[PDB]
Amino acid sequence: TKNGRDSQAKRLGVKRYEGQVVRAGNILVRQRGTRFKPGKNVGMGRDFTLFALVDGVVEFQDRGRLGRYVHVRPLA
Amino acid sequence: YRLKAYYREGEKPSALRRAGKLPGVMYNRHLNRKVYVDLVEFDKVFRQASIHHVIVLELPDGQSLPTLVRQVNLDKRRRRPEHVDFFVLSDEPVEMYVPLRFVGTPAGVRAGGVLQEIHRDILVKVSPRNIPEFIEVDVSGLEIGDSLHASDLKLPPGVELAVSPEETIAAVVPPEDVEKLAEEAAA
Amino acid sequence: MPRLKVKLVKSPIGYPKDQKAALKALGLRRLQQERVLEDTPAIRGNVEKVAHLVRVEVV
Amino acid sequence: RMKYRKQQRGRLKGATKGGDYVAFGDFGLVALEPAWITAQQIEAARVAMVRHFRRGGKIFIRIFPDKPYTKKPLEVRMGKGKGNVEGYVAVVKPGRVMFEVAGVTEEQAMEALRIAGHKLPIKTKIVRRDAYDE
RNA sequence: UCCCCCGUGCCCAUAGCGGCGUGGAACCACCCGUUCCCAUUCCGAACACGGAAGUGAAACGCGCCAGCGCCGAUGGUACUGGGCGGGCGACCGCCUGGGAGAGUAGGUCGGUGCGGGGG
RNA sequence: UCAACGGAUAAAAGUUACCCCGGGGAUAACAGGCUGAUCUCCCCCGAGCGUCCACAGCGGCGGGGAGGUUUGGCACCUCGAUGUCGGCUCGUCGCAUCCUGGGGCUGAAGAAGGUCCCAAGGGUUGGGCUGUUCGCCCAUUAAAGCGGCACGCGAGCUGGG
RNA sequence: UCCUAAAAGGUAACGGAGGCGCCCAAAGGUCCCCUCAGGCGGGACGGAAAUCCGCCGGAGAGCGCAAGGGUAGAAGGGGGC
RNA sequence: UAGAGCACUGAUAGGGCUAGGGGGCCCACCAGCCUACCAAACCCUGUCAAACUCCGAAGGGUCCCAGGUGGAGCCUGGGAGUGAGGGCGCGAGCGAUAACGUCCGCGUCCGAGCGCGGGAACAACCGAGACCGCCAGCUAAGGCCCCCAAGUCUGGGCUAAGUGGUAAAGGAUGUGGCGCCGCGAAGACAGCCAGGAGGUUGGCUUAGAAGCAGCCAUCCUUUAAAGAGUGCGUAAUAGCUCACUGGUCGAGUGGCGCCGCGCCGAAAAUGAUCGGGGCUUAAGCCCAGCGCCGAAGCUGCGGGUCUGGGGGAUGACCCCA
Ligand SMILES: [Mg+2]
Ligand SMILES: [Mg+2]
Ligand SMILES: [Mg+2]
Ligand SMILES: [Mg+2]
Ligand SMILES: [Mg+2]
Ligand SMILES: [Mg+2]
Ligand SMILES: [Mg+2]
Ligand SMILES: [Mg+2]
Ligand SMILES: [Mg+2]
Ligand SMILES: [Mg+2]
Ligand SMILES: [Mg+2]
Ligand SMILES: [Mg+2]
Ligand SMILES: [Mg+2]
Ligand SMILES: [Mg+2]
Ligand SMILES: [Mg+2]
Ligand SMILES: [Mg+2]
Ligand SMILES: [Mg+2]
Ligand SMILES: [Mg+2]
Ligand SMILES: [Mg+2]
Ligand SMILES: [Mg+2]
Ligand SMILES: [Mg+2]
Ligand SMILES: [Mg+2]
Ligand SMILES: [Mg+2]
Ligand SMILES: [Mg+2]
Ligand SMILES: [Mg+2]
Ligand SMILES: [Mg+2]
Ligand SMILES: [Mg+2]
Ligand SMILES: [Mg+2]
Ligand SMILES: [Mg+2]
Ligand SMILES: [Mg+2]
Ligand SMILES: [Mg+2]
Ligand SMILES: [Mg+2]
Ligand SMILES: [Mg+2]
Ligand SMILES: [Mg+2]
Ligand SMILES: [Mg+2]
Ligand SMILES: [Mg+2]
Ligand SMILES: [Mg+2]
Ligand SMILES: [Mg+2]
Ligand SMILES: [Mg+2]
Ligand SMILES: [Mg+2]
Ligand SMILES: [Mg+2]
Ligand SMILES: [Mg+2]
Ligand SMILES: [Mg+2]
Ligand SMILES: [Mg+2]
Ligand SMILES: [Mg+2]
Ligand SMILES: [Mg+2]
Ligand SMILES: [Mg+2]
Ligand SMILES: [Mg+2]
Ligand SMILES: [Mg+2]
Ligand SMILES: [Mg+2]
Ligand SMILES: [Mg+2]
Ligand SMILES: [Mg+2]
Ligand SMILES: [Mg+2]
Ligand SMILES: [Mg+2]
Ligand SMILES: [Mg+2]
Ligand SMILES: [Mg+2]
Ligand SMILES: [Mg+2]
Ligand SMILES: [Mg+2]
Ligand SMILES: [Mg+2]
Ligand SMILES: [Mg+2]
Ligand SMILES: [Mg+2]
Ligand SMILES: [Mg+2]
Ligand SMILES: [Mg+2]
Ligand SMILES: [Mg+2]
Ligand SMILES: [Mg+2]
Ligand SMILES: [Mg+2]
Ligand SMILES: [Mg+2]
Ligand SMILES: [Mg+2]
Ligand SMILES: [Mg+2]
Ligand SMILES: [Mg+2]
Ligand SMILES: [Mg+2]
Ligand SMILES: [Mg+2]
Ligand SMILES: [Mg+2]
Ligand SMILES: [Mg+2]
Ligand SMILES: [Mg+2]
Ligand SMILES: [Mg+2]
Ligand SMILES: [Mg+2]
Ligand SMILES: [Mg+2]
Ligand SMILES: [Mg+2]
Ligand SMILES: [Mg+2]
Ligand SMILES: [Mg+2]
Ligand SMILES: [Mg+2]
Ligand SMILES: [Mg+2]
Ligand SMILES: [Mg+2]
Ligand SMILES: [Mg+2]
Ligand SMILES: [Mg+2]
Ligand SMILES: [Mg+2]
Ligand SMILES: [Mg+2]
Ligand SMILES: [Mg+2]
Ligand SMILES: [Mg+2]
Ligand SMILES: [Mg+2]
Ligand SMILES: [Mg+2]
Ligand SMILES: [Mg+2]
Ligand SMILES: [Mg+2]
Ligand SMILES: [Mg+2]
Ligand SMILES: [Mg+2]
Ligand SMILES: [Mg+2]
Ligand SMILES: [Mg+2]
Ligand SMILES: [Mg+2]
Ligand SMILES: [Mg+2]
Ligand SMILES: [Mg+2]
Ligand SMILES: [Mg+2]
Ligand SMILES: [Mg+2]
Ligand SMILES: [Mg+2]
Ligand SMILES: [Mg+2]
Ligand SMILES: [Mg+2]
Ligand SMILES: [Mg+2]
Ligand SMILES: [Mg+2]
Ligand SMILES: [Mg+2]
Ligand SMILES: [Mg+2]
Ligand SMILES: [Mg+2]
Ligand SMILES: [Mg+2]
Ligand SMILES: [Mg+2]
Ligand SMILES: [Mg+2]
Ligand SMILES: [Mg+2]
Ligand SMILES: [Mg+2]
Ligand SMILES: [Mg+2]
Ligand SMILES: [Mg+2]
Ligand SMILES: [Mg+2]
Ligand SMILES: [Mg+2]
Ligand SMILES: [Mg+2]
Ligand SMILES: [Mg+2]
Ligand SMILES: [Mg+2]
Ligand SMILES: [Mg+2]
Ligand SMILES: [Mg+2]
Ligand SMILES: [Mg+2]
Ligand SMILES: [Mg+2]
Ligand SMILES: [Mg+2]
Ligand SMILES: [Mg+2]
Ligand SMILES: [Mg+2]
Ligand SMILES: [Mg+2]
Ligand SMILES: [Mg+2]
Ligand SMILES: [Mg+2]
Ligand SMILES: [Mg+2]
Ligand SMILES: [Mg+2]
Ligand SMILES: [Mg+2]
Ligand SMILES: [Mg+2]
Ligand SMILES: [Mg+2]
Ligand SMILES: [Mg+2]
Ligand SMILES: [Mg+2]
Ligand SMILES: [Mg+2]
Ligand SMILES: [Mg+2]
Ligand SMILES: [Mg+2]
Ligand SMILES: [Mg+2]
Ligand SMILES: [Mg+2]
Ligand SMILES: [Mg+2]
Ligand SMILES: [Mg+2]
Ligand SMILES: [Mg+2]
Ligand SMILES: [Mg+2]
Ligand SMILES: [Mg+2]
Ligand SMILES: [Mg+2]
Ligand SMILES: [Mg+2]
Ligand SMILES: [Mg+2]
Ligand SMILES: [Mg+2]
Ligand SMILES: [Mg+2]
Ligand SMILES: [Mg+2]
Ligand SMILES: [Mg+2]
Ligand SMILES: [Mg+2]
Ligand SMILES: [Mg+2]
Ligand SMILES: [Mg+2]
Ligand SMILES: [Mg+2]
Ligand SMILES: [Mg+2]
Ligand SMILES: [Mg+2]
Ligand SMILES: [Mg+2]
Ligand SMILES: [Mg+2]
Ligand SMILES: [Mg+2]
Ligand SMILES: [Mg+2]
Ligand SMILES: [Mg+2]
Ligand SMILES: [Mg+2]
Ligand SMILES: [Mg+2]
Ligand SMILES: [Mg+2]
Ligand SMILES: [Mg+2]
Ligand SMILES: [Mg+2]
Ligand SMILES: [Mg+2]
Ligand SMILES: [Mg+2]
Ligand SMILES: [Mg+2]
Ligand SMILES: [Mg+2]
Ligand SMILES: [Mg+2]
Ligand SMILES: [Mg+2]
Ligand SMILES: [Mg+2]
Ligand SMILES: [Mg+2]
Ligand SMILES: [Mg+2]
Ligand SMILES: [Mg+2]
Ligand SMILES: [Mg+2]
Ligand SMILES: [Mg+2]
Ligand SMILES: [Mg+2]
Ligand SMILES: [Mg+2]
Ligand SMILES: [Mg+2]
Ligand SMILES: [Mg+2]
Ligand SMILES: [Mg+2]
Ligand SMILES: [Mg+2]
Ligand SMILES: [Mg+2]
Repeated sequence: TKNGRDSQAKRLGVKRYEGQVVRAGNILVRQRGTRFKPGKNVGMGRDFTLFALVDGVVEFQDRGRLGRYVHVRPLA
Repeated sequence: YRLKAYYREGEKPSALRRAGKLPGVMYNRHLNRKVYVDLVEFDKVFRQASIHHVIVLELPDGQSLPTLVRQVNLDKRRRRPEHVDFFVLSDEPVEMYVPLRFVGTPAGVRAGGVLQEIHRDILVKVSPRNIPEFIEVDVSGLEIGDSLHASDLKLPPGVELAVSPEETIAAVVPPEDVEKLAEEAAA
Repeated sequence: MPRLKVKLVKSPIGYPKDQKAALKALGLRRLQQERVLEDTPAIRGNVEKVAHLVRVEVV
Repeated sequence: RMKYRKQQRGRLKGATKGGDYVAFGDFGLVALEPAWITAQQIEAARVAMVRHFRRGGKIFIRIFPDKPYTKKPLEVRMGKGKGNVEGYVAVVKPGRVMFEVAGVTEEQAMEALRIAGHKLPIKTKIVRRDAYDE
C-alpha cells in the first residue's frame, strides 16, 4: 500500500533570537521563502537564509503590510 | 417588565451560580457595571420579556433603568443561561429585533402545507419611545412555494428596518410525507 | 522580607524530575526536614512547584 | 459529496462546540452524550418521524455525516482499512441539536421526536424553544 | 510661534472604498507644440524636450459623511501549566495561576518627523 | 537503475517429504489467556402483517447487551516436547429445557397444537452411508436437547483420517 | 513535498496523500520598461474561451515540472547589451 | 497546537434569489407563460474539516541578568556495560472510541527497589527510598465489629436492595428532598346516584364504513350538561363507557420539571462466599468534627563506615555535619 514515503526533516527556523550577541556573519534565520526580510547589516543568500554582516545584537521588527524584518544593531 | 438587580465585584461567578445568582452586565456608550440578578427571578422575567421587550432594572441605589437584554450566553450541555448583558437605553435611535405576528392561514396551510416563518423578529432602527409590542403580517396570500420578504411590512411610525429590503420574513413549504418515501429510497 | 520555614512532608518519589530538582535547590535533603531561608522572588518560585510536598511557615 | 479519502479518528473531548440551540421549528432533539452517529442511524430516525405523522409538517436535520468510517475485512495489519463499511458519520457531542420538527402539535413532536430517540445510540432530550435566542 | 501648498520618511486601514463640497495668487496637474535631446513591438497614450495661451474638467491637496471595509472593550464562558477526586468506559468534576475566538458596547473617514516655497 | 541507492566479488539461480547442527516460546501451527469484530442467545423502539386489532402469533429502519460453543485478532506461560480428528470406555457439570412434572396467555369448544414463565430429578433407542465431526436417510420413541470440562478422556484403548 | 508531529528542533507504524533520477545559451548576469487572474459592457469573422476598447478588479494569475513557503514596493511579462 | 473561526481550499442542511436542465398549456417564424421538479453562481439561516485558517491561548524553546556549592556543571584522558524493554497517567496514529494489542511523544515506577506498610493474595495502583542495633517514640497510605492494632466515637441526613459486595439501552403510583403550574370551604381529587341528547346516520370512499377501517375536516340547538368524538363491541347497530353537568360528601388535591439513594432489565459449566464470620437509626452511603492504631518514612539512644570541616608541630587520634 504505497504511502510509506517522506523526506528527511530540514530543521529550519530562527537560529538566533532577539537580544543575542552575534559574530561576524553567523546565520540568524533559515526560512522557506521570505517569512522574514533583511535589514541593517543583514543580507540573505540563495535559500533565503539570513545572516549577520557585522557583530552586535539581533533585533526583530514587524512592519505590517511591509513584512517582518531582522537586523543587527552593532557596537564596538 | 421590571426586575431587581444587585451589584457585583470580585466574587467568583462560579460561586454565585452555586447560590442561585446569575451574573451579568449592564452598559451603554457611557455606563458599564458588574451586576447579577437572581436566576429563578430572571427566568420568570426573561421568558416573558425576551430581547424585544424592555426591562426596568432596580438597583439598591433606588435607581430605575430601561435596560434591553443584549445577549445571554448558555451552558452548552443541558441548555441553561450562564451570564447576561443589559443595554441601558436612553432616547436615541437604537436598533433592535422586534417580534412578528404572522396572522392569517395561507393558501398552502389550507391545502396542506407548512408555514416556514424564517424570522420571528426584525432588526429595526427605532427610538426608546417606540417599542411596538409586535408587527402583524397578512401572510394569507401565500401559496405553496411562495414567500414574504422585508419589502412587505406593516412598519409602525418611526420604525425603519436595519436589515435588507430583500431579506425574507417567511415562506410556505411542501409537507414531507410517506408517499415521498417510495421515491426517495428508490432513486 | 520574612524568611520562610519549609518542611518536607510528602515523598517526592514518583513526582516528575523537575520537582525532584527543586527540592534539591531548596536544600531539602530528606523527608520531614526543616529549612528556613530568605523570601526572595526566585526562592518562592521553587517552593511554589513543590507546594504539594511541603508546608511553609513564616519567620 | 467530495472531500478527500479516509480521515483519522480523533477524540471527542468535552461537548464545547458539541451543541447549539433550536434554529428552526417548534421543537427539537438534543444529544446528552458524545458519539459518532452513522448515516443509517440518521435516516432511521428521519423516516421514522415521517412515518409517524403521514403527510406531515417539516423535519429539519441540523447534523450531517462527513467523517469516513474505516474498517478491516476480517484480516490483520497491512495498510489502513479500506473503510467506509458503515460509510459515514457525524460527530455529535453533548448539547448538539440534531432534528427540528415544525408544523405539528406537541403530542406529535413529543411522540415522533421520542421515537427517533430510540434509533439513536445516545441518551437524548426534546426541547420546546424556551426563548433564549441572540 | 501660526497657516497654505511642495518634496521626503515614519506608525502601516481608526489611514481604505464610495458620497458631497472645495482651491489655481504661489505650488501641482492638465494644456500648446514635437524643431532639437529622446521615445512607441503602432500611437509624443507613455517616457522625453521646448513652451505662452487656456483650465481646476481629470489627477491631486483639503474637508464633511459611516453605507461597505478596517479597528473593537467589558463581563462571561472554552481551553489550559501546576495540584486533587470520579465513571467499565466514551468521559466528567474541584483547587491554584494563566485565559481566548466569536458576538456585544463602542471607535474610524487618520497621526506624525524632517526639509523647501508661499502670507 | 553499485536503484537492496553508506555501494560485500571483477564475476552467481532453484530444490529437499532423504535431510542434518546450533538456537528461539525473542516467532507460526495445538491448547490456555486477553479481546469478542464473527458466532450463539436475549433485549429497547415499534413502520407494518395478522378481516377489526402494533406482542394470540409476528416485526422493516435503527439501537443496547449477555455468553465465551465457532471463525478471527494479539503473541503472554509452554519449542532441554503441553501428542493432534474421529470412534471406544468411563463419565461429570451448565441450563439458554428435547421428554416427563407445574403454570399465564391463545386467533384454547373438545382432542391436538402455538407461545412465554417455573422447573435438572431422572430419562434422552437401533441401523444404512462416510475416517469422519456434521449431515441425509430407514424403523421406532415420552423424547430421540444443546453445551462446559486442554472442542473432557491415547502413563486407558483404537489408529480409519 | 504535506500531514500525522502534541505552536522551538526532533520524533514511529506494511499511518494518510503526491512527486524526483530532469530541464533552460536562454528558462542565465545586468540596465531600462512593464503588471495578472478573473467579472460586467461594447465589438466584423470568432465565439463559453482567439484579437480589440471601456470600466471594476491586491493578488484567487504567473513563477519549466509535485507540493509547500514566498511573492506584482517582483521572484512575474518585454527589450538592449 | 487546545480552543474557536469560515476570510482562503473543500464539505454542508433549509430558505431567498437566479443561469442551465426536466415536464405540461401554447407553437411553429422563433417566442412566451406556468412549474407543491434538478440545479451552477450569488445572498441570509445553520454547520463540518489531520493534510482548511481572518484568529489564537495555557505552555514550550533560546539569549541576558540574578538565586542556586550540588555524588551539580565544563575540559582532556583510562575503563565499561547497553543497543529485546515493561506497566501506569496524559497527548495522537494504527485497531473496532477491542486486546495484559500495537507505534511515537512527555512523564513516571518495575527493570536494578519480587526490600518495608496499604490494596485479601499480586514487578510497576496509593504510602515510602532498608548502613547496623533497641521488648522507645510521631506519623504516611490505609484503617479502628470479631479473625486483626486501634471508636460498636459524636452530630445531621439517605438507603430496605444484602443495594453496599462492583453491566447497558430502555423501563416503573420504590422512597426521600427542592421547584413551577393549575383545582378547592362560592365545596375540589376519589368513589358514588341521574342525563350523557337533537339535524348527525358529519362530508368522502368502501360490498359495508351509523362518534367509532382508511381520507377531509373546526356547526348550532334543549341545557347547569353531553366532544362533528375515548375505548370496547356488531356484518353494519344498539349497547356499556370516559368526555360532560348537577347532587351526596367533607378536606385537601392533580400535574410538570431538577436532585439524592434504591427497583427491573440480570442466563454457564468442580462448591459456595463481599478475604471470612457477620453487619440494617449499620459494620452501608453522603456531610461534619474530635481521638486512636498503623512502614525498614521521621524523632530518641548506641555503633560502623566514608566524605567535608574544625583540634591535633605532633601522627595517632579527637569533636562536629
Ligand atoms: Mg513513514
Ligand atoms: Mg518533511
Ligand atoms: Mg521520518
Ligand atoms: Mg515531515
Ligand atoms: Mg395592533
Ligand atoms: Mg520546564
Ligand atoms: Mg536515613
Ligand atoms: Mg460504530
Ligand atoms: Mg496471521
Ligand atoms: Mg407554527
Ligand atoms: Mg405549536
Ligand atoms: Mg435508542
Ligand atoms: Mg438511546
Ligand atoms: Mg429522553
Ligand atoms: Mg443563544
Ligand atoms: Mg518664533
Ligand atoms: Mg523658535
Ligand atoms: Mg523616521
Ligand atoms: Mg465628484
Ligand atoms: Mg483657475
Ligand atoms: Mg489644438
Ligand atoms: Mg514628426
Ligand atoms: Mg519647425
Ligand atoms: Mg541639436
Ligand atoms: Mg533645445
Ligand atoms: Mg531615453
Ligand atoms: Mg518604433
Ligand atoms: Mg526646443
Ligand atoms: Mg483664470
Ligand atoms: Mg478656478
Ligand atoms: Mg477636481
Ligand atoms: Mg481626492
Ligand atoms: Mg474584525
Ligand atoms: Mg471583537
Ligand atoms: Mg474578555
Ligand atoms: Mg486547571
Ligand atoms: Mg491540569
Ligand atoms: Mg489543588
Ligand atoms: Mg476507575
Ligand atoms: Mg475577543
Ligand atoms: Mg458578526
Ligand atoms: Mg455597531
Ligand atoms: Mg473612513
Ligand atoms: Mg477618503
Ligand atoms: Mg516646516
Ligand atoms: Mg517655511
Ligand atoms: Mg518662510
Ligand atoms: Mg544494502
Ligand atoms: Mg546488489
Ligand atoms: Mg542518509
Ligand atoms: Mg549480489
Ligand atoms: Mg544449495
Ligand atoms: Mg525445502
Ligand atoms: Mg524442513
Ligand atoms: Mg517427495
Ligand atoms: Mg514420496
Ligand atoms: Mg506419504
Ligand atoms: Mg525418493
Ligand atoms: Mg543428509
Ligand atoms: Mg535440531
Ligand atoms: Mg510468545
Ligand atoms: Mg492459538
Ligand atoms: Mg458480548
Ligand atoms: Mg453473517
Ligand atoms: Mg450477533
Ligand atoms: Mg438481554
Ligand atoms: Mg424470544
Ligand atoms: Mg419504532
Ligand atoms: Mg405507538
Ligand atoms: Mg391491516
Ligand atoms: Mg399507530
Ligand atoms: Mg420497511
Ligand atoms: Mg431485518
Ligand atoms: Mg435489530
Ligand atoms: Mg447495532
Ligand atoms: Mg444489534
Ligand atoms: Mg450492538
Ligand atoms: Mg450483536
Ligand atoms: Mg480464541
Ligand atoms: Mg509485543
Ligand atoms: Mg523439562
Ligand atoms: Mg514431559
Ligand atoms: Mg429457566
Ligand atoms: Mg425457548
Ligand atoms: Mg414441560
Ligand atoms: Mg386443550
Ligand atoms: Mg401451555
Ligand atoms: Mg477418504
Ligand atoms: Mg440415533
Ligand atoms: Mg457431554
Ligand atoms: Mg477450541
Ligand atoms: Mg474452547
Ligand atoms: Mg479432544
Ligand atoms: Mg497411544
Ligand atoms: Mg487419539
Ligand atoms: Mg481420542
Ligand atoms: Mg496399522
Ligand atoms: Mg482410508
Ligand atoms: Mg494412516
Ligand atoms: Mg514539513
Ligand atoms: Mg502547514
Ligand atoms: Mg513541530
Ligand atoms: Mg508541520
Ligand atoms: Mg503540550
Ligand atoms: Mg512540543
Ligand atoms: Mg492533534
Ligand atoms: Mg511546528
Ligand atoms: Mg493515519
Ligand atoms: Mg544519470
Ligand atoms: Mg537570449
Ligand atoms: Mg480582461
Ligand atoms: Mg459594465
Ligand atoms: Mg457582437
Ligand atoms: Mg471569442
Ligand atoms: Mg464577445
Ligand atoms: Mg498573496
Ligand atoms: Mg503548477
Ligand atoms: Mg508550483
Ligand atoms: Mg509546513
Ligand atoms: Mg506555490
Ligand atoms: Mg502557494
Ligand atoms: Mg500565498
Ligand atoms: Mg500562489
Ligand atoms: Mg524581472
Ligand atoms: Mg529570472
Ligand atoms: Mg535579458
Ligand atoms: Mg469557508
Ligand atoms: Mg454561512
Ligand atoms: Mg450552501
Ligand atoms: Mg445547497
Ligand atoms: Mg443552498
Ligand atoms: Mg427547494
Ligand atoms: Mg428554464
Ligand atoms: Mg429555471
Ligand atoms: Mg424549461
Ligand atoms: Mg406531450
Ligand atoms: Mg400546461
Ligand atoms: Mg393537448
Ligand atoms: Mg423552467
Ligand atoms: Mg445581496
Ligand atoms: Mg458575503
Ligand atoms: Mg450568511
Ligand atoms: Mg449576514
Ligand atoms: Mg488545524
Ligand atoms: Mg495565521
Ligand atoms: Mg472577523
Ligand atoms: Mg482578532
Ligand atoms: Mg524561560
Ligand atoms: Mg547565575
Ligand atoms: Mg570516559
Ligand atoms: Mg530497539
Ligand atoms: Mg518502548
Ligand atoms: Mg524507558
Ligand atoms: Mg514507558
Ligand atoms: Mg490498551
Ligand atoms: Mg529507580
Ligand atoms: Mg511482595
Ligand atoms: Mg488484584
Ligand atoms: Mg520488582
Ligand atoms: Mg510491588
Ligand atoms: Mg501515637
Ligand atoms: Mg491521623
Ligand atoms: Mg489517617
Ligand atoms: Mg452517625
Ligand atoms: Mg447518622
Ligand atoms: Mg451484591
Ligand atoms: Mg438507567
Ligand atoms: Mg425512567
Ligand atoms: Mg407520575
Ligand atoms: Mg359549581
Ligand atoms: Mg350519542
Ligand atoms: Mg349516515
Ligand atoms: Mg355514505
Ligand atoms: Mg349513536
Ligand atoms: Mg366499526
Ligand atoms: Mg367560523
Ligand atoms: Mg347482540
Ligand atoms: Mg352494512
Ligand atoms: Mg352510540
Ligand atoms: Mg403537589
Ligand atoms: Mg431472561
Ligand atoms: Mg464527612
Ligand atoms: Mg470524617
Ligand atoms: Mg487539636
Ligand atoms: Mg532511617
Ligand atoms: Mg544517632
Ligand atoms: Mg583535619
Ligand atoms: Mg594537620
Ligand atoms: Mg597545624
Ligand atoms: Mg600518639
Ligand atoms: Mg584523644
Ligand atoms: Mg572533644
